[PDB]
Amino acid sequence: MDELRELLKAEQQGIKILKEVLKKAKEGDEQELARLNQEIVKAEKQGVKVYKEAAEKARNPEKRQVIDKILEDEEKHIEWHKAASKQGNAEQFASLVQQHLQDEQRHVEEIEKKN
Ligand SMILES: [Zn+2]
Ligand SMILES: [Zn+2]
Repeated sequence: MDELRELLKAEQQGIKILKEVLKKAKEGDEQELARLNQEIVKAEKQGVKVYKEAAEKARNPEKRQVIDKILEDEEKHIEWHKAASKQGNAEQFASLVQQHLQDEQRHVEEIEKKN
């Protein structure tokens, strides 16, 4: 097969982390927040690596569209967090995490329907 389970797991991993970070944002530690941001970027970056591989292994261009779309969006997310790695505020950081969460949920929503 073309493999989808790890692809799903990657998005799930980020969602788990995002929910985790949102909690920890209330914990309110600078070192933790930096760690959390790095955790997110690392997962997203790896996801792009896997999705790129999957994109080439995409059987249908129709299915590739979905993957290719996500490929850009996860890179897009990394771009946002790269900015956060420069400067950011606590409230904004929590908001970024929650907004990112919504994006990933769409991806899972889109991917889970195997048709
Ligand atoms: Zn993402
Ligand atoms: Zn995603």
